[PDB]
Amino acid sequence: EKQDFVQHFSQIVRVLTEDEHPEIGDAIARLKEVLEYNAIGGKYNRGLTVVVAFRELVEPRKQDADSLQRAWTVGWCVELLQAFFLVADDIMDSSLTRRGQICWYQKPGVGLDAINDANLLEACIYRLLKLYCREQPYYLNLIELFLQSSYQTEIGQTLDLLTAPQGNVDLVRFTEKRYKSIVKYKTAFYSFYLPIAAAMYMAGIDGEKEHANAKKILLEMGEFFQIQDDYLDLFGDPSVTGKIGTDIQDNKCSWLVVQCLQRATPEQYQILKENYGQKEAEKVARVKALYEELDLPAVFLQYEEDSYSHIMALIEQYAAPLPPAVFLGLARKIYKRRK
Amino acid sequence: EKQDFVQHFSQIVRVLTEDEHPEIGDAIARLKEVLEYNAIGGKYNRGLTVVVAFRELVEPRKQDADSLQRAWTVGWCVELLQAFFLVADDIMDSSLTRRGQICWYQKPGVGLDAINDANLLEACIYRLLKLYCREQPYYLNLIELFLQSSYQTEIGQTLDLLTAPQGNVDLVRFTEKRYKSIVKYKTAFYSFYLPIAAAMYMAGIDGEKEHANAKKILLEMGEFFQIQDDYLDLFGDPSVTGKIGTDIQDNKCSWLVVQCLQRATPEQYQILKENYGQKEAEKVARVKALYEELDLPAVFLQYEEDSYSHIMALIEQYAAPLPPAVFLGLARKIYKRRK
Ligand SMILES: O=P(O)(O)C(O)(Cn1ccnc1)P(=O)(O)O
Ligand SMILES: O=P(O)(O)C(O)(Cn1ccnc1)P(=O)(O)O
Ligand SMILES: C=C(C)CCOP(=O)(O)OP(=O)(O)O
Ligand SMILES: C=C(C)CCOP(=O)(O)OP(=O)(O)O
Ligand SMILES: [Mg+2]
Ligand SMILES: [Mg+2]
Ligand SMILES: [Mg+2]
Ligand SMILES: [Mg+2]
Ligand SMILES: [Mg+2]
Ligand SMILES: [Mg+2]
Repeated sequence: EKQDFVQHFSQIVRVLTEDEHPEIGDAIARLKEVLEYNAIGGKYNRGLTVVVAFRELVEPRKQDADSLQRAWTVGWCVELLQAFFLVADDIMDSSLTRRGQICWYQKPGVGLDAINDANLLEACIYRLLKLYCREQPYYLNLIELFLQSSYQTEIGQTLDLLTAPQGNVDLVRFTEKRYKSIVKYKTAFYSFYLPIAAAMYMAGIDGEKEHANAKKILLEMGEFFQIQDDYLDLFGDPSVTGKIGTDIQDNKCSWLVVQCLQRATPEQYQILKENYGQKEAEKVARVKALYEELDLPAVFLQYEEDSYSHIMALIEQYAAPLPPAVFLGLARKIYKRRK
Repeated sequence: EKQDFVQHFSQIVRVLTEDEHPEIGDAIARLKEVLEYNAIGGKYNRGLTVVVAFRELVEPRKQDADSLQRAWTVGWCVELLQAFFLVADDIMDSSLTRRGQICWYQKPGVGLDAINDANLLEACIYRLLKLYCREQPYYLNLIELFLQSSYQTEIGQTLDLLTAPQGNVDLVRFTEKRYKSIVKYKTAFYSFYLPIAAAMYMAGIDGEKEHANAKKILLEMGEFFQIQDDYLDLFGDPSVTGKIGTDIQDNKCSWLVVQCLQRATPEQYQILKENYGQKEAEKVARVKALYEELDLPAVFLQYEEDSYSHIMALIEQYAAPLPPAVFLGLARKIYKRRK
């Protein structure tokens, strides 16, 4: 599956490049370079979800070459939405590596020009949708869906950054209630809801109950995925995950610190206060010792088992009339992941 | 005109704020703050152009309250597109002030979080269009128009930044041919074409000849406007323009350097080579002395007279069947501007 999906990328590149106006040639070469560094190297769960789900929702005799091509292309549109966000995210989080190579903005010669690079990747979504789905009854649905997903994710990031000021203590806002909102908005909508929802619209499924039902399962699945992400920031292998963690030094409202705070003694509270949110490596080292000392890896492994069971109960409840396989495929893909 | 337009801004703010989900309250407060700092303080030529042109194209008996409200709102959508771009632009150009206050990203407490702030402003466009024009026959036209304008402007910025590497000499690419492309894409489409084109679509004017004709006049008018902008970077009053210039130190392909290069002796060429594109204040001072020594202020004042006459000749040719007043209003607004 992955190999077929991933191999469509050069057609994606070729169409967006074929826009040679030989005056903008140099900016089009620059965009090619940006697509290849930034869109390649991840898992492709989002883009493959668009494709798998489409096949599962459309009768095979209606899966002609042109409509499967549209499915691949909308999958790559979710991959570009992702790239757009990660490139910007890496800048704002002072990150070092992404997908096992240095973050694009750290490339000598690139710098904060990557800000325009990220906006350019976002624009490619709508060019792709124009070029392949313009004459489709779902065209506007997809456009409004991508735009709403972008907005939601920018709201969430806004709350991610607010709650994590450089230079200021902020343990008072690290609550479960707060964590849930941030992750709903910054991750769950675009990573889980958007890809399945894209495929539904392409299969002709636009009912509000049907979309709201898919949303019940998929938002929960997004919360879970971000929680895993927060655990891997501190406790994952950067050669495996492809990325160096920064949450503690960026003062972030990570699942870990939330859980630390509800378990911590007043003296433990103080350790976190003196040590969290700062670049000093020995202060980070202390926070991690507090985490390991409170058995948060075990706390997480139990949360991961329970959350998973609740997700499977939501599928039993809300999957119909869609095949459970649609959601089971994704769930089983992200469960117990170390990457 | 301006006062009525500018006074609609709190309804704009109130609708985008009314999205209180009291969980995202803090990100919505943050967005309000971002609208006020970044959308206010300029000339409003773009947003007022949407409004003036709409009134001039729609029979008065059809200018009801709801449709004028839609016109104001689409005008503010062009103002937000502008804000989005300037905030990002100021970061990538290492600028200090904007509209007579420090650039948003230089505000203590803000920093590169302004990258998400800019994306959030862009998203507001599409929320506004959804909220006010969803049930209008021009809705998709406006959406595709805003998205295409964004893409064009990102292509141009891409070429602006490429041609202006930090650390590297690049006088060999500072050609008229190159300058024209960069400014077509980075300025002319969104600042001139987009606002009039928005108003046409809202008046029911979607013919391709009619849009292409408006484009002939308006792109030329955009080139002219960027040329003025480049002159004011070096030769304008920062208390008037509201912004400190950075072109020479950012190594930019400004109208001035292009014109310098076609007039320069080989020894003058060398002065520019040793001095252009660097932060050192005495090197910038030398470049400006080379400019004044070649009479480029006078070269510009003559270009400004000639270009203007050619623009007025294009209006005579291509304005019909639209009123010439539509384009004359804009032209006369930007001509001989010191701000
Ligand atoms: O931890 P984050 O929220 O920043 C992250 O997961 C990215 N992201 C961005 C939006 N939602 C998630 P990453 O760890 O890749 O840096
Ligand atoms: O000179 P620039 O192109 O950067 C500028 O005009 C902004 N801009 C951005 C896109 N087109 C123009 P500003 O002088 O405001 O910094
Ligand atoms: C939302 C989060 C946690 C950001 C990373 O998403 P992935 O972990 O799916 O990253 P890639 O496969 O796209 O590299
Ligand atoms: C395209 C350019 C030259 C950037 C600034 O546009 P304006 O000079 O119209 O700035 P504001 O009135 O929006 O402040
Ligand atoms: Mg982040
Ligand atoms: Mg991050
Ligand atoms: Mg993370
Ligand atoms: Mg610039
Ligand atoms: Mg600039
Ligand atoms: Mg300028």
